[PDB]
Amino acid sequence: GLFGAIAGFIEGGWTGMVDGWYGYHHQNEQGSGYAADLKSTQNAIDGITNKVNSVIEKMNTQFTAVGKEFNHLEKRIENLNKKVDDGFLDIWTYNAELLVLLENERTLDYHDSNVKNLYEKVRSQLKNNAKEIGNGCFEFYHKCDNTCMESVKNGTYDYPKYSEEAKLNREEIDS
Amino acid sequence: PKVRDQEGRMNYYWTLVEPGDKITFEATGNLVVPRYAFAMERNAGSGIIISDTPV
Repeated sequence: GLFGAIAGFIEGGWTGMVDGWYGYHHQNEQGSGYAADLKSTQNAIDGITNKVNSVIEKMNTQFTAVGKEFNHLEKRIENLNKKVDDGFLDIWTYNAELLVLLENERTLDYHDSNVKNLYEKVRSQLKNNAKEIGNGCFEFYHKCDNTCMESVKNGTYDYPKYSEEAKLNREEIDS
Repeated sequence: PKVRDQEGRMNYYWTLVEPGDKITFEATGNLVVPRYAFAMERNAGSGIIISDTPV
């Protein structure tokens, strides 16, 4: 969408990832599996709850005014009452429909941004030590055990630690 | 005009009596005096609904 990740360069979702909104799938010698990214999921849940709260909290239930009754010599004020009732109804009906449409578009873009930001954080870390193979996936030029995988999911990944390894494998296929 | 077998008409009136206030009646004819009056206190959130829905 607006950020090109969801239904973009990451074509589809992960039905097998049930414990979070965004995150990772890994595969190495120890094992594989989907794992939710806590930080992005936790913040996004707070944001959407705030967004829903900011729409409904001020929509407190109220006491509807009495339906007025008018006689045959009160058509003018009867029509004025009808104009008042119709005027308010049109505004709330039009605004509520339009507001939800606009909000829903931002909600999807918000999820799109969070995926893209999550992808960029990993890409900014690995650099030459991994190959971007599309669909939001990275192929390492070095062995990355379970401990190494969490460092990427942490913002801690040590590029020089695996640089000497990854450099040799990279230039091996480069030659 | 004869309505419900009656060429005459009767007009029905109403008023409210404040606490500590006297209401006086005086007539030489054509008076349909009250018999049962009502004492009341306003609630707030109430209204009138026109419907055929069962209760």
